[PDB]
Amino acid sequence: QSVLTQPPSASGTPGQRVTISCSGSSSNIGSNPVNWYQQLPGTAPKLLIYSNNQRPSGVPDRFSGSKSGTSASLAISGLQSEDEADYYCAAWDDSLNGVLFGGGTKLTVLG
Amino acid sequence: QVQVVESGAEVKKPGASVKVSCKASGYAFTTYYMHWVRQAPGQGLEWMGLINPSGDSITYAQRFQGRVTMTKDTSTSTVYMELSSLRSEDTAIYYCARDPNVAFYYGSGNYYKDNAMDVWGQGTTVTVSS
Amino acid sequence: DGVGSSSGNWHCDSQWLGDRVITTSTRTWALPTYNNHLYKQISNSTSGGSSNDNAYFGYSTPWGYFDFNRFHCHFSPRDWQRLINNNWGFRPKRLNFKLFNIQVKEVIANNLTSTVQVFTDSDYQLPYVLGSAHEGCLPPFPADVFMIPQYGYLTLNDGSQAVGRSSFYCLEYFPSQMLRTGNNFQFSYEFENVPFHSSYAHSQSLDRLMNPLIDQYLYYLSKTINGSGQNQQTLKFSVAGPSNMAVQGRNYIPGPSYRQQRVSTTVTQNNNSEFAWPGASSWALNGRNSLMNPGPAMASHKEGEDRFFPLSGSLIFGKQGTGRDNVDADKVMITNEEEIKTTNPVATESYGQVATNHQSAQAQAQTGWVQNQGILPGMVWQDRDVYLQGPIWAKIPHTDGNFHPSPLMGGFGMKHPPPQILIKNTPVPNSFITQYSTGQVSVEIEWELQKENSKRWNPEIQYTSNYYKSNNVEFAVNTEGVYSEPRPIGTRYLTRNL
Amino acid sequence: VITTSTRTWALPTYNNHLYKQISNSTSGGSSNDNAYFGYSTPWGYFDFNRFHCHFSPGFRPKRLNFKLFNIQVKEVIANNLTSTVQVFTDSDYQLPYVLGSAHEGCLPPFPADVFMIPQYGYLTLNDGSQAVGRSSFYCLEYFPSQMLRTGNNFQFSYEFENVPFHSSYAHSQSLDRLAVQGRNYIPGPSYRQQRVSTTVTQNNNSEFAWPGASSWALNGRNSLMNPGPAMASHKEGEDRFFPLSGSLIFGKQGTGRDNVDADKVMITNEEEIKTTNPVATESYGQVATNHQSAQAQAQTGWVQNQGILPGMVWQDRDVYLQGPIWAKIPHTDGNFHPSPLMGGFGMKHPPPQILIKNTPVPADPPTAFNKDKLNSFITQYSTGQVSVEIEWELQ
Amino acid sequence: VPFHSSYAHSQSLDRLMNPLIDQYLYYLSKTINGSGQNQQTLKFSVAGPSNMAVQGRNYIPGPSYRQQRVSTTVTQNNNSEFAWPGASSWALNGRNSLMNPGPAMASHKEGEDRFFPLSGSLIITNEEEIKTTNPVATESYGQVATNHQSAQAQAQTGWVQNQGILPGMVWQDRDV
Repeated sequence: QSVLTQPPSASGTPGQRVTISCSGSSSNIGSNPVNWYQQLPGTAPKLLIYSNNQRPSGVPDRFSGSKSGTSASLAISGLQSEDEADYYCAAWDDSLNGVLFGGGTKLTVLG
Repeated sequence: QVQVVESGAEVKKPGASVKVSCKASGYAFTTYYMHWVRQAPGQGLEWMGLINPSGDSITYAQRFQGRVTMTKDTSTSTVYMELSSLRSEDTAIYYCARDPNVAFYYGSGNYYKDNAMDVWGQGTTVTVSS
Repeated sequence: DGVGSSSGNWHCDSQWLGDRVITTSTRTWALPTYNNHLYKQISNSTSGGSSNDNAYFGYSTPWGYFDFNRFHCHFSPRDWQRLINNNWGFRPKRLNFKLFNIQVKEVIANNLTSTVQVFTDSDYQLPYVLGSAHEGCLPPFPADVFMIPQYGYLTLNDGSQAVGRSSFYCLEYFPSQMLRTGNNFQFSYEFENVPFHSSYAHSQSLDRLMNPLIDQYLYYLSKTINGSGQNQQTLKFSVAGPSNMAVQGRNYIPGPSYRQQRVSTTVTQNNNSEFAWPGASSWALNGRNSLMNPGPAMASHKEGEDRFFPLSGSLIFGKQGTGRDNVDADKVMITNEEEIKTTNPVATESYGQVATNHQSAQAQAQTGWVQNQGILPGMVWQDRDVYLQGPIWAKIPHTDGNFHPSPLMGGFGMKHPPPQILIKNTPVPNSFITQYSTGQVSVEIEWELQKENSKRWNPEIQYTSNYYKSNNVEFAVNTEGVYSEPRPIGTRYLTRNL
Repeated sequence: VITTSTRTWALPTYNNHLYKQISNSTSGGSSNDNAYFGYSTPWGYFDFNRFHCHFSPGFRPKRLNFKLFNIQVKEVIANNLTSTVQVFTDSDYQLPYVLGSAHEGCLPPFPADVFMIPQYGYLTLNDGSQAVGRSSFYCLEYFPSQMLRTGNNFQFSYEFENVPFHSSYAHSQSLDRLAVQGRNYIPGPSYRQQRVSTTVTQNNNSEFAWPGASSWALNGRNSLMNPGPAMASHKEGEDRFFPLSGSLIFGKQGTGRDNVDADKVMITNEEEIKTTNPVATESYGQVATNHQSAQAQAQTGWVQNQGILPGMVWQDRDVYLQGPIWAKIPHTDGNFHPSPLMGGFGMKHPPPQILIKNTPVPADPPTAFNKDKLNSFITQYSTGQVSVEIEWELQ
Repeated sequence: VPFHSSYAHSQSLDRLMNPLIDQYLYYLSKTINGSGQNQQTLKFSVAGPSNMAVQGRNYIPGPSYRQQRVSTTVTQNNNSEFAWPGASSWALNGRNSLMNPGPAMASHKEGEDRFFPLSGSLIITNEEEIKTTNPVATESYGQVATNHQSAQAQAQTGWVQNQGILPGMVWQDRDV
């Protein structure tokens, strides 16, 4: 009964801000840290944000992460063509007693 | 540099058992957690199991309990994943991910370990077909 | 009384009466013979004495001793919850100790005429080892039988040699009560008056105490120059107000600090070198360096950073079944002092800055960092929290003077703490009959409570067990009969105004 | 001494009878040092905490007596004789205590002035413009209070807890004259301040007000050290230097809020305490940093900040006519020499806060029921008289 | 007034433990697995009889203000005039006063009886009895961390030359 849900798609033009959000149960997003993964086609996922807002070394400042209540959002600013990839929000889920991934959000640049 | 060399692609019939090996080199094998996550060809990521830095404690996703086995070999620095009684839906890519968060945080409220995996293996394509 | 009659009953419960709690614990113990009935000199040289900092000299004694000095001895996890959620403070009042149901064995058969010696040191003439957080407590879980720890002490050393000023103690020189299978033993102790431990977290920070709507009537220097150019020096004074709160005048300042190096739980953020000992903060005594552990009470980490912990600044317990040497991070439990960040400086940050020079027309202003800051008038601080797994009391050393005697590992500092309770098997004959004893121990402590009158409208934070399903129950036995404590539980949940 | 002061006040409606969340983001977001989270209340409060309230142009307070009378409720202008004003004291100290922050809004020093009662607010824990789960919210209506129409009055008395006498004497002797002689006692602690000259040509031609300031860090936020440990403002003979954040600076009457000149303010100086206290801009002294030997000279270093040592003696900061009287000692496990650093008498149970608001009187409601709270009120304010009497014991 | 303390301590502050028994507390023993790039780990050990320097302690030694060390053997001293220039002092109203005798501290480390604090003692009496609870007058009080370590930056420490009162300090006064 605990789910992670994100919009299947998003869109924006280079330089605009794009926010990607997912909705989670009390057991997962509410009580556990949320991490974000970005996956380009034909390549393994790359960690973007960890521990809700923390950003790993070698990761651009434009990406930003926030957690509010049971909902987690990822913000991308100063958007570029390279940024376009599938985005997954993940969190440990207590009821499941394992890691749970969102369905993924495919971002589409315009041009 | 840190590397996670994923095993070779394979082709299996239903009922067969497939073992995927993950060979790590360039860092301390014992120190980190290792996650297994499968991705169907057109579908999002799905977490399968977890093995702790010591190899003693292992957690599985509920879907996979009893048909999956994970083992860690300190000698050759290799983690293995065992999937049994294969099905058509099993066909996916199997990623091996390293987890740099060693300890639990015990703040007010429920405790938690951050499960963010920085290093990912190239992946292995396992097809279940006749 | 006799052989076939019990000298005591089993008392374990808690009684919650108004402003006080009465904890009662009974356990079963087993006492062997130590040192083959002998008093033996020990020194690092007996272990080889690698380092000067580890050098010691002392004596092992055949005696054992009882240690109830950890909180999980006296409180069940439910009782600890019932305490920390409902109370702003607590402190021990009275102590009642009993020893009964003696059984002495030979190797197995009963020995009816053997005795067991027991006494307490209530004039505090022996070296007091109960404040050092040693193992050997009563088990947290009442169905566990425990072995009694051997008593031993240290004295003045030079290398592994003694000095003329070193003392030797024979515990045989103490009068004691000798017990057979029908005798029992008891005494009562009165805790000397200590302040209530503060079982709460502040809902304000020392720097935010102001009325946010109103200006101060004090002025601060806003501008030292008019603008870009030459000879633009000026003195301009803005008044401190809501918009800039950093410059307002304040009556009180945060407490002392001795900086810790920070280690990150994500291991790839740490430096690739060994700095555990080398990067440690420490103090020196007669040439021997001692790690500063846990040290003065300071916040473990800044807000939002949960992965950093002070190197020696935290108390770290072990999970059930964890090994002795070089275990993994997951195996242990690292507690944090994040509640006290409102009034205490972060352990891994400098206290602040100080002017290092005189400015002039020819010289720019220079400020240095304060790595350690001792007590200043106007400081206010919080003591380190106490844990269910942690110590209760310590012995204040007997010295000319001390400051804020509260012990640094947590708990109630006392000049006359609960006395040490010594016990051994009386020898039955350099050729002795192999022998051991067993029996029961009951300890009873009256605790005083401090209830909260708080006017807070919104609901508090409480300690609560997880709702979700799991293979085992937290703070319970597993399928193999092993009791375990899944996490450390601090005392600070309810809030007070600063 | 015993003083008595009576004033005339006016109490408006604050926040339209409403509690509001406030944060730096409601003020525009500021920076991290200035980040805050809290609430503004419809209530007002009385502050007599400054000396010039009780005095015209050793000692310590003893007793306190307070009255509130001659209440006149105005509507907006006519009299409303049926309207009540609510008032209570916080005698369990259950609300956040804002009276020790040296805010404006005191009883004026001149008895004929008629003043406006300041609005009550408080701050709580913050991670930013946001709140944490440990942040507390207080509804002052959830406190019992007396309700007063135009003929009712309010009084209570208070007893100052025992505090030491304030020293209002200048020492004739200095600690060193009681150079190489053995001395039983040493000067008090220091935390160094930067030295600023009132002659502007002497000061460095750069901005160094914040960057060159002494500070202390708490939870990653930097606060200025102000006024700080009590120290002498300057050496003997140099009267143009003053610590950058070391002393209390009062404005002259009519001085503007922002960027005023040095002639618009009054800088206090502590030079009387220079007998027992180190100079604020001077170092405490020197210490040896090494071991001398045949191969190594003796080395020394300057002690910029020094904590309490056994054998230290120090004078507190002087109280001024415009200065504060008391402050509340924060409730903590520990403190040392709690006397407040801006001067005055530190107290665990200071004079209690006195909270006052006008009871809201709704306008004409609709003739069909609606479950919303009422947002329409009569414009209303109150006025009256206040008397405060303090018994001062002298030494 | 309190009684003067005639007696000396038969125990030192850092030795108050039971030598036979482990603690239930852990310390950070090992930060690197060893001999390679990206060898980073957290390993924790029990503190106990074999390693007594790392154990958790309830109390710490008293305050220190360091005196320059002088040897009663003249050939060990530097060939310079350091009576005044190398002296520890406190400043009052722009006047420099020597710190004499100063805070009560141990005259010298056990085994070295030829060294004395330059202005530390009463003149030559030694304080050696108080070295159980007090720091040595000619030594630093200890070390503190001066930086945040990271993958780039090594850990750095620095010597504490003067240390004021801290909660949990105990000390002895000077002997009459």
